[PDB]
Parts: sequence; C-alpha cells; structure tokens
Amino acid sequence: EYLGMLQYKREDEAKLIQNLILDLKPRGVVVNMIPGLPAHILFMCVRYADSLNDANMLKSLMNSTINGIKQVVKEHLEDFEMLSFWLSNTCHFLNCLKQYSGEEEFMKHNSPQQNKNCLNNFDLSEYRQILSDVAIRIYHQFIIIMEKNIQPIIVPGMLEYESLQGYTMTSVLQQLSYFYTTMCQNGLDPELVRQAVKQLFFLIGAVTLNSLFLRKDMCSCRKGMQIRCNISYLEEWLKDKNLQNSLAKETLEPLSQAAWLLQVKKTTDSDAKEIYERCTSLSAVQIIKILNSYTPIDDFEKRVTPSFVRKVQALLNSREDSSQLMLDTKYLFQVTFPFTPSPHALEMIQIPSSFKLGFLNRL
Repeated sequence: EYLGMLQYKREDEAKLIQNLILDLKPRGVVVNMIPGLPAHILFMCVRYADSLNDANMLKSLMNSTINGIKQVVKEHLEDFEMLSFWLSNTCHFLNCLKQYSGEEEFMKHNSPQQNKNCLNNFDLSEYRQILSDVAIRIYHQFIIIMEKNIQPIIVPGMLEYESLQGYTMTSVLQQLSYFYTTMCQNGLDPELVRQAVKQLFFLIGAVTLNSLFLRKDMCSCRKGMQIRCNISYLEEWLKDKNLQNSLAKETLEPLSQAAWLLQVKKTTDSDAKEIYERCTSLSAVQIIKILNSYTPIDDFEKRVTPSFVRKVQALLNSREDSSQLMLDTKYLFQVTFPFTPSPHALEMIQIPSSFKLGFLNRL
C-alpha cells in the first residue's frame, strides 16, 4: 500500500529543518519508545527526493540537514541530554544511509520488505562519510560534558575520602549511572555507550593517577590498597550494568600497577625485580615518580632508600619506554560507529502531530 517516503515541497525544506531539528520537543512519547525516528523521517524525505532524480533537491536537502544539525548542537553545548539525542539521531540517520544504500554489504540483516526501500538512483557514500565525521565531532562534544561534570568528583571520592579510617566513591558510580541511563534512554547504540563508558573509565584512572603524581601525601600502601578496592568497586559497577570486564582492564590497568606498587615492599634486590616484571603498563618516569614521592604513614611499611630507587631505575634500562608522566584529561579513544540495522519498516512510519509536519505526505 504505502511505500515509506515523505513528500516535501522544496520551499518548506527550511521549515522542515526548523520544526524537526532546531525546534523540537524531543520528549513526545512515540519518540520515547522509538528515538532516532526523526532520522527515519529525514531519510524518508531523502528517499522521496531520490525517487525524482532532481539532484539539486537531494544535495540541498542533505546540506540543509547537516547544517541544521551542526547549528542545533552549536546552540546546546551545555545540554548533555540534547547532545545525546542528536548524536543518537545522527548515528541513526547514517545507519539508515548505510542500510538502504543498496550496497551488498549492508543488506545482510534486512527484511525482504526492507530490501524493497533502498535508494534507487544516487550514490551517497561521500555524504555518509561526511556524516560520520560530524557524528565524531558531536560525540567528542558530548564526551566533554560528562567528563567536565565528573572530574571534580573523581579525586575527592577515589582517594581524598578515607575509607580505611563531603563526597565519596559511591557518588562517582552514581554519576556514572546518570550518564549510562541518559545514554540508554536516548536510543544510543550499546557499543557506542560502551566506548563512552570506556572513555569515562580512562578519565577516572587518569585524574586519580595524576593526583598521585602530584600530591606526595597520597603515595602510601594504605592509599594503594584503598585504590585497588575502589577499582574492584568499579568492576562491580560494570558487572551490575552487565558490561564486559575487558574495558576495565584496558582503562584501569595502569592504576592497578600504581596501587600495587604502593603496597609492595620496596627493599630487597627481589622486590625491585618484581616492580620490573609487574609494572608493565607504566612508564619508568611514572614508576620512579611514585618511588620518590612514596611517603609512609604507618609503621609496618619501611621507607624507600635512594639506593633502591637507583637499582630499580637501572633495572628499567632494559625497557625503552616513553617520556610520559601525567595522563592528559583531553585524550580521546578512537570512536567507531558500527553499522546496526533498523528493525523499523519505513512503510509503516507515521508522524506524530507533535512534530508539526502536516505539510508532509506519506507515499
């Protein structure tokens, strides 16, 4: 019956962008059930323009959209929620561009009724690439906001708060939960949320380790054990959210060796060898920084002598290493946007009146 296309009169392109992107109450209800729906709407309009061969209309559409996105995020650089909604919708739109590209690669997990709605005329691969790029920009933007909202909490909870006897380590996980939920409620693909979480973990470990590299009154066995404990707490946060333990390795592993280092006896020509064999994810600079800034507060831990430090540094000669000490909070992981198909059939998509798009038409 219907085809899954959206007719728009080329003189309302502007108003379409206005009432679907710039102006948009992102919390209707259908959209709560299916977010990324605006992306589908957009691609239905695109499919309409493609069905006509009028290339100028297509290009004008894509440009108006991408500019509308760029703009709409540029207006809300302090709105985590909105940034999430548009990173989501952007990734959805790109995945629609891939899914109905017509390319053999993406028709793997397609309904026979879905393989009926591919683009029929134009190749939009270059546009897909551009979209991937802006998507990267948005992702980088929305990561920054989370990181900025959690950075002042890391240190006061991860170590300033003394467990082994007013913020605490729990608060960290509470914010992590806020971020995770906010991501999930915005149709943000699981793998994407995973990479985000990975970034967050990196940030935690980084701020922590850095504060170690600064404050001398933090390098103790006690503090090390405390840290290892908080790390296990984090692994448990992953377990609870059913996320892999792998990411916790590939983010906290340096901090583990840092905490492990703090506890281990630092005296005998054997301890040193263990420091060598175990601290494998740390630069010699970092290790030495810790061993020099290591100050004990308890009586069972014996202080580290300059001679021992020299022995260890001599043992570290076999490992070329890096000149890195601190871990900059602005490091970013390689974000990947994996193609995930859409379960929704365009033929049955309808516009809620809350979108103000009555001047459109299902084909």
